[PDB]
Formats: sequence, structure tokens, C-alpha cells
Amino acid sequence: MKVQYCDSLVIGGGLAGLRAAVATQQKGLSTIVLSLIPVKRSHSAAAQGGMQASLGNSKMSDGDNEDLHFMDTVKGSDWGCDQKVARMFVNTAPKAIRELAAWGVPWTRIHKGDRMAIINAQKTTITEEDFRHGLIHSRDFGGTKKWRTCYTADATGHTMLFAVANECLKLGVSIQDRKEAIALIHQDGKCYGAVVRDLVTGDIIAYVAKGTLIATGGYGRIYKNTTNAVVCEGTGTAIALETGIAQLGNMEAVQFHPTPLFPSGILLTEGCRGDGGILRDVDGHRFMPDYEPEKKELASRDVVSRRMIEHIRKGKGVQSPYGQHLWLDISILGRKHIETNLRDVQEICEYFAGIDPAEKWAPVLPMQHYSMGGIRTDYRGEAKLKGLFSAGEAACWDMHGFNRLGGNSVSEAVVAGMIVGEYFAEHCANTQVDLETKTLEKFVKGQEAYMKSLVESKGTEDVFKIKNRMKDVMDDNVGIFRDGPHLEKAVKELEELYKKSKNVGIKNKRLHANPELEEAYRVPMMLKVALCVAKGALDRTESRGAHNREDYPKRDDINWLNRTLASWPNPEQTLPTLEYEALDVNEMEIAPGYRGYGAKGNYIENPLSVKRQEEIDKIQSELEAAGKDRHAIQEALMPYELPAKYKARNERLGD
Amino acid sequence: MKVQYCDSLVIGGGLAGLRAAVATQQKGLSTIVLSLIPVKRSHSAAAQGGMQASLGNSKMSDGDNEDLHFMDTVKGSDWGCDQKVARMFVNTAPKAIRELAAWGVPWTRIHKGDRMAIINAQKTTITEEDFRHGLIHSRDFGGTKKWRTCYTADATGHTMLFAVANECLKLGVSIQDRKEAIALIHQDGKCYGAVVRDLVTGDIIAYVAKGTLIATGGYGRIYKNTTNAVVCEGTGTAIALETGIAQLGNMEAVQFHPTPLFPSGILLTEGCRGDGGILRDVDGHRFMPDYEPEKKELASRDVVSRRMIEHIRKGKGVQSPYGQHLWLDISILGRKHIETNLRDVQEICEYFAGIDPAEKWAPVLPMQHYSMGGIRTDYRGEAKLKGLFSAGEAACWDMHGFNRLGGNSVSEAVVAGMIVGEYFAEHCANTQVDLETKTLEKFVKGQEAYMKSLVESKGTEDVFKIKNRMKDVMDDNVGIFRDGPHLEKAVKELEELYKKSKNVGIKNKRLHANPELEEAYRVPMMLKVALCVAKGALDRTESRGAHNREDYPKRDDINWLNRTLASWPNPEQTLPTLEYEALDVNEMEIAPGYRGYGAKGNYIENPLSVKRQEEIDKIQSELEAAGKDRHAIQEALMPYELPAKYKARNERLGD
Ligand SMILES: *Cc1cc2c(cc1C)nc1c(=O)[nH]c(=O)nc-1n2C[C@H](O)[C@H](O)[C@H](O)COP(=O)(O)OP(=O)(O)OC[C@H]1O[C@@H](n2cnc3c(N)ncnc32)[C@H](O)[C@@H]1O
Ligand SMILES: *Cc1cc2c(cc1C)nc1c(=O)[nH]c(=O)nc-1n2C[C@H](O)[C@H](O)[C@H](O)COP(=O)(O)OP(=O)(O)OC[C@H]1O[C@@H](n2cnc3c(N)ncnc32)[C@H](O)[C@@H]1O
Ligand code: NA
Ligand code: NA
Repeated sequence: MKVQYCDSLVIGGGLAGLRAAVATQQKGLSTIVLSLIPVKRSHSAAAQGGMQASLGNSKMSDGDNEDLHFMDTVKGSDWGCDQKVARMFVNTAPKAIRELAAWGVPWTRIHKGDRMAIINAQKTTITEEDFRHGLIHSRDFGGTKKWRTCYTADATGHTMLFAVANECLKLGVSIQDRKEAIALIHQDGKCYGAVVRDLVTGDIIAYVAKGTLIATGGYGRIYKNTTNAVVCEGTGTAIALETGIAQLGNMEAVQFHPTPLFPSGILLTEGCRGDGGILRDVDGHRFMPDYEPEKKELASRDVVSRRMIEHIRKGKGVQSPYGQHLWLDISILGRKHIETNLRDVQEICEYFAGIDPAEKWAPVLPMQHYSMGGIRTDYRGEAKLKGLFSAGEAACWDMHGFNRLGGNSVSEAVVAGMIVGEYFAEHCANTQVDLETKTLEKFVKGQEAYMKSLVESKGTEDVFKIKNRMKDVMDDNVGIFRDGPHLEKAVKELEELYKKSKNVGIKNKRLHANPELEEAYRVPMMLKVALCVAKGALDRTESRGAHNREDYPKRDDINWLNRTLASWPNPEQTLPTLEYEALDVNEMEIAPGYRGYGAKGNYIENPLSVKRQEEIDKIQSELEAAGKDRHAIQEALMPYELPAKYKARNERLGD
Repeated sequence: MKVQYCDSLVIGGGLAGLRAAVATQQKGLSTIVLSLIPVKRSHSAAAQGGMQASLGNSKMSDGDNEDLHFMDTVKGSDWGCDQKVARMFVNTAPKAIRELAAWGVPWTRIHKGDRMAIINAQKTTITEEDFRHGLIHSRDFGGTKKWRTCYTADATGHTMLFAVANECLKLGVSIQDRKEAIALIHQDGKCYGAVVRDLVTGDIIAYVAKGTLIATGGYGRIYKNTTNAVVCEGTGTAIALETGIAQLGNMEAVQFHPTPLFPSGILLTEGCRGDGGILRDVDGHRFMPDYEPEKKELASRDVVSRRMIEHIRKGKGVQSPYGQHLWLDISILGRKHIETNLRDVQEICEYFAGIDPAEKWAPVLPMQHYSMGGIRTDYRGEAKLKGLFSAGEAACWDMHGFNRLGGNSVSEAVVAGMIVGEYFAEHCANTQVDLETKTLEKFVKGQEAYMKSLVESKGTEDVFKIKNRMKDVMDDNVGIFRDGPHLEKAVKELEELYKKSKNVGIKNKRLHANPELEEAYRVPMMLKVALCVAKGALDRTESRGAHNREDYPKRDDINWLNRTLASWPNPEQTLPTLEYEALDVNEMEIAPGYRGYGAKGNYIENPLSVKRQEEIDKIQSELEAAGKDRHAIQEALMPYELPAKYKARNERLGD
């Protein structure tokens, strides 16, 4: 038997996994990072929008602080997030930016002077004073009043990922790529590592550790149309689920992006519409103003996606051999503007769409983009299965609730990497594990037998036909608009798909470097994940954040002010087990209310919300009258925890 | 913390360790072999005499079988061996030779014809028939009536070691050199591996396994004068001893060789006197005939050593700045004979002694050569500490008792490697271990702290002066002739030396590649080993095999028909704890009697021996009269065990 030991095992080499690895390795814990691919190729590398952090450096960022970022996050989540976690996040984001700056991330900087900027409420001139010169800049992104999105020109995710990966190399972290975790090793409710398949040699290896952290990203590829890399299949999510103990949170909470290139899904940055990009239909008609007279194209991304689907359903979509889509016209911004401020988007449409944006319109359609759902953890990042931690998009630390803020996800990956990294390091250093070879052998032999059965299967089902059908079912029934009737149909078909995945037969019999065998064990995993999404969507009879039920259009703060928890305790069951974790309004710094975007009064008020709100207004007034600072007031409303190392306040320009 | 896992851990890369590694690796058990040096440089490589095995191929081997080899072994051991183990050995030796032949070992072969041979009772002509041509040859060695010592010209140990090492490479065994086991990891009476120090980097690593086998060789370097390589310091013996659970058997049973080159200790093969080499004193006088009128130069090696010391004590030794010695005259054999049959010995005297043997005499003196004592095991090779096995010279499987047969030790290394290898493999495959990180950390941290204390010690003792004094004490008081008075003095001084070794200070502070630090932790270990030897010698009031007490000249079969078992249960004690394991005459195929060599009636008879003897003669007669074969008779006298794979009989020329 092959066994590899390390004090801290990290599964996933994206921003979250790599940053957590830095945290453990810097304190002497031997750590290993497992990854399907070279870590610098992780999906994190594709982020071009930016990272949200309340620095308050630039003119349009002036006055920004943790409180404002906190409120945008909570309201954006439509109150589905754990507000204490959101607080941990916003207070740490500024230090994540600054640490990365010290690590060499080339953040775009502010230069003194006037600038021709688009405010879309007063596209005037912005002035940056001399004292702001040379500091980290910020741009309009995510719809926040305060511009706090930091960026490194047009490749933020890329430069951030490379810096953290390089730090891991500096520290001697053991990076092992083309290695896939296919099962978690656990006993007595504790996680001792993972069974890993070497994608090159086919060897099955047991990686044991005092603590295991899953940072495997999102599960967007269960959909046909997604902006995600082809490796975002949620297998990390599935192995946690298959332990029968760890739970997944809000898997039905999936966010879509309105303007990905159709049908590839290659992203066309938000800056397009933010600069002046126009959405047109089959007749070249600018339709957003018809649905949103005021906001128009600049409405909340959430609203734009809905309007786009509505317009298509009204029969105004463009017919295509790949399906219906709409148009994105950016030529109207002028060739000059495009080649100087959107040189990146121009290259995309040419290299892939084969068209010059300064002349022709780009085909677009809303597609799956971010996974708010994931492995459920406490505020420390630990799952119900002791010793198993999770961070990044793969988790449901839940700072996002039912709607993640644009720019908060790459921010979370690094921030969670830092925070969960500390708690994870503490766990690995203080915990003591009992590694029984009997248990290790059972898991390793179990997976070797599984691989053998797949290779020897005489089944007649085709894995690709099954995977492709799953993706259509998800796109057709679990998209932007959902209804009970279609969701019930989806669940039934997914369950049938799952059963058939067990009768798959493959042509190539080798155990090494076999992409076909890889699909054979990944697909069944993706189906169980899809089932948690679809079933969670069917059972959640309300509309909240990105989850829209046409048959239940209102946000129900009385019956659904909670979090869906999915599990799969019995390996024989074919449907996930769903339970609910209620959100306590008493522990909320901000009581439920109007989210800011979308129709008003579209939520069923909870009497407890009103009570808490009054309680909040009272505490504020009293303390505010007593001449108390925002910090003391915050503590009085909702105290939260932070590792000692990050307890400090964030110095800002002007203190 | 650094941890390495394997199913089967082998400590020692000599014939025994490498052969055992083949046994485990061939059945799919991941195995690691740790060694201080490249495995092909192990002491096993120096064997030039040969390997004893009852093939019965040559004329002088005609009629040889397991029974004859068995008797030579038992009588040679002066009845201190476990006869069942001796049976396992002799029955397997033939297959060890044959397996090695299949592995390419270039055994010298028989050619048809007459040959000028020295019988030293009738130096006549020997004839090899045509049917013997091409089969494995044998030579006169070890004083056995039947010539059964197989050899590959003048480098048997070398070719044997290389073949087994190459087989390990073929099978993918993990060979890790410049790695030293400095402590065994154990808990609840079970062994889970070893704490290892990387000699190059200084890293302290825990090697955990389901089973651990120690095959670290002998402990001859505790003596100033020895034929052993400089790495035979018995540290493997010491780490077993320091667990406080494993016991060492007959550590006082040390064998000397009569003619090593003085003072280097470089060996001058037995073939010298066997061919006609003459021992001379300070006056050039051939003295052996004076003490042994009949046998003379050709007396038992055991007797020659004693006579040599006696002659020196009579004041006839040659004075030298390194001490007193005698002369070995081989010139008398004629330059022609020497350069054709002893070309090897000629090169030795020239390359080191700087003299031409065909002209000048070589200085010689009896020196420590083989360690019968070692880690005590059952017939399977397992020690009292469960999961810890031992094989080769490092063990006291006890097929040697108090006097190992010339040619039986390289034979044992491979045979034990095969047999203990099977039982070891079985244990590793069937046992299940509970590896607690708490325990691993305790042992690893304990050794890191130890290394640090040695490097920070402000002690004023010099490690080399202490090591050199230990070696003089051993040579002066625990040699060929021993007496209570001197042994008591030796024990007291060794104990004092041990206490002072704790106040050692070293100049070089680095943790990596530090030969001085290596001595700092090895010396204290050697002292504890030396204490077991000296104390065992003091307490054993009798003369048996190689253990000669001038104050107790007789072999005491009444009070000392047992085996000395040494342990060190309390790390605070400064002297070893000694217990005794009695040998049951009822389980002996051959009752105690005259060993064949030395003075007659020099043993105190045990009434039980006489009873058993009669019982044996009876069983033989009856079964023999009933026309029963030697195999059925053997089973009736003393049944023994063998792994299934080696249960077969050995086909011989003539069956
Ligand atoms: C898709 C996307 C997302 C995105 C974005 C643009 C695109 C095209 N732009 C963003 C932006 O401007 N601002 C922002 O805040 N977020 C933006 N996002 C989303 C964001 O990039 C992601 O949420 C974030 O990068 C997620 O980071 P995370 O570290 O969690 O994950 P990852 O980078 O996807 O890496 C996952 C790693 O897991 C390995 N893996 C997966 N499964 C396994 C198994 N079974 N075994 C072993 N390793 C596994 C992957 O190989 C990878 O390294
Ligand atoms: C010294 C000698 C012995 C000898 C002989 C000639 C000489 C000069 N001629 C012989 C002969 O003709 N016929 C015969 O039957 N025996 C003869 N012998 C004795 C015989 O060679 C030995 O008994 C035999 O070779 C012993 O084999 P074994 O496999 O037991 O041991 P080894 O070869 O000495 O190797 C020991 C290994 O252990 C490693 N080691 C030691 N301590 C440690 C620690 N602490 N950690 C890790 N590794 C360790 C050594 O590096 C080595 O590889
Ligand atoms: Na998530
Ligand atoms: Na021994």
C-alpha cells in the first residue's frame, strides 16, 4: 500500500487552497497541496473584474470602510449569509490586498489629476488629489456605491494566483498536480485524509494528515452553459458529500452572469455595459429601457439576467443552431474607447467569436457563473466531519447567502485562505490522530476495487451521453427562472440518470492516463451534486437572491429565513437528504429588509425582524448619543471572532 | 513532522536485510531498506571463506546431507543452540545456494578429472567423476569432515551480496542509504517503526511500518582488535535494547579468528593454514606441534586461538609498538603455490603489510570476528517486542549457540533472510496497526531534543578518548581467556565510561553531515552493548564454546545449559538486567555430549542428558528396525517448522 503523510493536507490549488497552504507551511507544518492541474491554471486565474476591499484610497472610494462593505454584502446576500462571517471577511479584505501588494501583485495605482470617467448618473470628470498618488486604485464594479474593486489592469485573478503560488514555492510547500482526491478517509466522525488517484500512473494512494482542507472551487460544469473552466465539476463537493457526514449548504444558490459570450461561455467583462454597452434583441432594438426605464442597462446584474430571459420568452430572441441568444453592442462606444479601455474584450470576440466588437455585435446569453453553495462549515471553516475544513468557492462559510457580490469571491478565496488557514493550522498543530492501517487499507482497497469494476463493466450506457443529458436538464430546469413542475421533472430525470451512470461501459481498459475512466467515476459524483442543487431548488418554496421561483415570487422571511443543508447518509439512497439551519435574527447586525435591487415589498416580513430592528435602532441611538465610535457600536450589535493575527484595525488615508 | 510509511521496514542492507526485503517486496508489500552506507558495501561483502550447504556434488562432499550438516552445527555450538532452528537452517541452505545460482552468482564449478589436493591426513589426489562436471563445487572449510563450503573463487560474500542487492533493485525495493536508525518507535509492547537520522541533512524522520526487521550485523567494533568493518558497532542491537522490552541473547558469545593480520585486523583466509601455513613464535619456532602433537597447525580454529595466547603468555610473543603478536609463515608453501592458490592473501600482505608472503612472515594475532549474540527472537525471527523481527548476525535466532561454524554465518544471513522473510511478510500482510501521531511526535521530538542537547553540551569529555578506552577494556578483559577478577574490573570501568559518555562535548555544532555528532550518540549505545557482553561474561560461571572462564574451565550442563537474556527496562539503570532461558533437553534431537574439539570429559554431565540420550537411541533403533527413512526418524526425534514455500526436500546427485 502507498501512503503519504503530511501534517496539513490541502485539496485544491486555487487562491483559497494555496493561501491556506502558506498559512500552515509558514508555521512548520509539513503541507501538501493536491491539484488536478498545475496550480497556476486554476479557475481563479480567469478573474478580470477585480477584488473588493474597503481601502478608501481613491476619490470614488473616499469614506469607504468595513461597515459600508459589510452592508453591501449582507443586503446583496438577501439576508441568507451568516453576518458574523461577513464581518470577519470585510475586516480582513484590506489586509489581504496589502499583503498581496507586499508579495508583488502589480495592483493598478492612482496618479494625481483629472480623469474622463463614466458615472452613469453624471459621466463627468473625477479628480485624484496628490496625497492619493501611488496608492492602490479601485474601479466601479459589483454595483456598490463606493468603488472598492481593486485590480491589476485586466488580469487580476492571474497576478493574484501567481503571487500566492510563488509564495508556496518559496516556503517549500509540496505541490502535487495531476492528482485527484476521489474519496475522503474518515472514521468515528473524524477526517484523516483522502484516497487519491494519480491521473498519470493510475496509482491509488492514501494521503493521511492531521487535518484536511477542501478548496476545490465551484460546481458550474453540471450545467451545459457556464463561464467555468472545464475542471469545475464539483468532485471536491461530492467526496465531502459521500462521507455521509459532511453537509452541503445552499446548493440551490447558483449565480448567473448576464453577458457571457454565447455559446462558448467565455466571459465579456461587466465593464462593457458599465462603460456603455448596449443589449439588443433580434430586431436590433435596445430593450432594457423598456423593462428598466430608470436603471436601464446599468440595472443590477441580477435584474439584467432576468429581463434578458423574459425578453427571449416573449419571442424576441435570436435563433441559433445552439439555441436562442441576444446581442451585446459595444461598437457604440467608439473604436477608440474600445481599443484603449476594452482592448481585452476586443481580443476575445476576435480570437473566439471571430468578430471585431468595434463593428459587429457579440452574441450573449446569461450562464451559470458562481457557486454560492458548497461544503457547510462553522465560522472557522471546519465541516461537521471533524478535521475537514473548506475554504473558497467550494465552501458555504456563507458570507454570500443567496447572492454573492461581484468582486467578493476572489476576495473571499484569499481572505478565507488567511482566516481558515489560521484555524486550520491551529487544528493541525493541536489535534492528535489515531491512524489505523485497517481503515486506510479499507478505503484504498475500496477505491482500487471501484476502479477495477469500472474498467471491467459490461454496461452499455455511454458516459458522455449521460453527462451531456445532465447538463441540458440543469440548464433547462434549474436556471434563472424555476417552477415546481419543471423542478420535479428535473429531479426525477437526474435520479434516473444517476442510476444509469452505474451501467456505464468504457472502451479503454488501461488504468493509467485514461480520460474515459476519469469520466466514469466523476459523472456519478456530478449527478449527486446536481441532485442536491435541483432538489434543494424544488423544496425551497420562495424566491431569494439568485433563486427565483415563479410559483413563489416572494422572499419568505417567516418560513425560509434559513439555510438548506444536504447530506447523503445512506449510500443506497438515490436522493439527497435535506434539513434546514435557521438563521437567528437576534444575531444579526442588520435585520432583514429591502435588498436594494429588484421590486419592493416583494418579501413576507417576519415579526421577529421588526422587533430586532427596533432593538438595533435603540442600541445605536443610545451609544451614538454617548459619543461612541462605530467600532464599539458594532461590538454591541453583533460581536464576531477573528484569529489573533488579524484582530488589528485597518489604517486608512485620513485617519 | 516528517513521516515515511511502508508496509515492511528493513533496517540493515547486508545479506540478511536485502534478502528479507526481496521476500516482502515480491508479494506486493511496499518495503524500505535503511542503511548507513550503500548496501553493496556492507560487511557481508568481505566474506572469502564461503557458504556452508549440504549439496553433496563433489567427491569430498559425497554422501553429505542435512543430518551431517545439522550435527556439525549442533556440536559446534557446544549445545547452546536451538536445535529446531538449526534444522530449519540446514534444510534450507541448499535451496539458498541454488536460488543464488539462478540469480547469477558465479559459484566455482566442478570439472572432471584428478586434482592435487591437500587432505592433511593424506595429501593425495582427488577425482571428480564425469557426472559431477559443471555442478557447484565445494572446498575444505570450517573443519567439517564433509567438504560443503561453496564459493565464488575468492570473493563469495561479494558476489552473493551484489546478486541480492541487484534483485532488490529489480523488484523496486526502496533503498535509502546514509540513513541511521537511532531509536525504535513502540507502544503497548508493539513496534511501529524507527526514528531515523539522515546522515547527510541531519533531519530526524519517523519511518512507520506494520513490521520492522533489524539486520544490522555484528558488534565487533566494541573491541580494539576486530576483523569487522568500521560500521559494525552494534547500534542496531542497542536500539532494540533501549526499547526496554526486546532482549539480547548470549551477548557474551563472541568468536575470534586466529590469524587476522596484526594490527590492522585485515583477514588472512583460513586456507593459509589449511594449505600448509605455519605459525611461528619470536624465535621462528613452529610451536603448534608442541601443544597439539596430532592436529598441529590444523587443529580446530578455536584451539589454535587459545594456544596462540598461551604461547604469548609464556613470553614467546613478538614485541611490537602496537602490542604482542606471532608470525604466520606461508612462504614454506612455495612461491608457485601462493601465487596460484593464494594470490589474494599475497596481495593483502603487500597492499597493507607491505611484504611478499612468498618471502617474509606475516604478523598475526587472534581478534574478534563474529557475533553469535544478538537480538533474541523465536524460531520465526520475531523479538519479544511484537512486530520487531531480526535476522542475520544481528540476531540470536540461535543456530550458532556458543560457537558458530565457519561458513555458517553468510549461509545464515541468506537463509534467515528467506525464512524470517516469509514470516515477516506474513506478519506485515496480516497485522493491523494503530499509528498514533501523539506517539510518533513524542519519539521524533525526543530525538530532536537529544541531538540538540549533544550539540549544546558543555561537557568536557572527549568522545574518541572514551570510545578508545572502551575498546582496550574489551580486548584486555573480555577476550579469548576470561576470569571473574578481570571481568569485574571491566564491568566497573565500562559503567564509569558510560556515565562519562554523557558529559561529552563536541567542537562542530552543525546538525548535518557531522561525524563528531554521530560518535556522540553512537558511543553511549556501544557502551551499553559492551556492558551486556562483559556482564554476561562475568555472570556465566562456566566455559562453553568460545566463552572460556579460566576460573570455571568446565562446561556446566547442569547449571548453565541455557541462554543469557539481557534487557534494559529502566533507562535510569547503568547495568543490564540479566535473565536466563533454559534449554529443554527433551526438545533436543542430539543430547549434550562431547563437542568433538578440545579436551575430553571437560563438561559436567546433566542426568537429564543421559536419560534423553537413551530415549533417542531407543526411538532410532525401533524405527530403524521397522525400515524407516532418516526423514521419518528425524520427525520422531524433534519435529520442526518451515514456511510452506520451503517445506520441500533437497534433490541431490544420486537420489
Ligand atoms: C469562472 C470565473 C469566476 C470569476 C471571474 C471570472 C470567471 C471567468 N471573475 C471574478 C472577479 O472578477 N471577481 C471575483 O470576485 N470573482 C470572480 N470570479 C469567481 C472567482 O474567480 C472564484 O470564486 C475564485 O477564483 C474561486 O477560487 P478557489 O480557490 O476556490 O477555486 P479555484 O480557483 O477554482 O480552484 C479549485 C482548485 O481545486 C482543484 N480541484 C478540484 N477538484 C479537485 C479534486 N477532486 N482533487 C484535487 N484537486 C481538485 C483544481 O485543480 C483547482 O486547482
Ligand atoms: C568480518 C568478516 C565476516 C565474515 C568473513 C570475513 C570477514 C572479514 N568471512 C565469512 C565466511 O567466509 N563465511 C561465513 O559464513 N561467514 C563469514 N563472515 C561473517 C559473515 O560475513 C557475516 O556474519 C554476515 O555477512 C553478516 O550479514 P548481515 O546481513 O547480518 O550483516 P552485514 O552484512 O554486516 O550488514 C549490516 C547492515 O546493517 C547496516 N546498519 C548497521 N547499523 C545500522 C543502523 N543503526 N541504522 C541503519 N543501518 C544500519 C549496515 O550499513 C549494513 O548494511
Ligand atoms: Na460556495
Ligand atoms: Na548474532
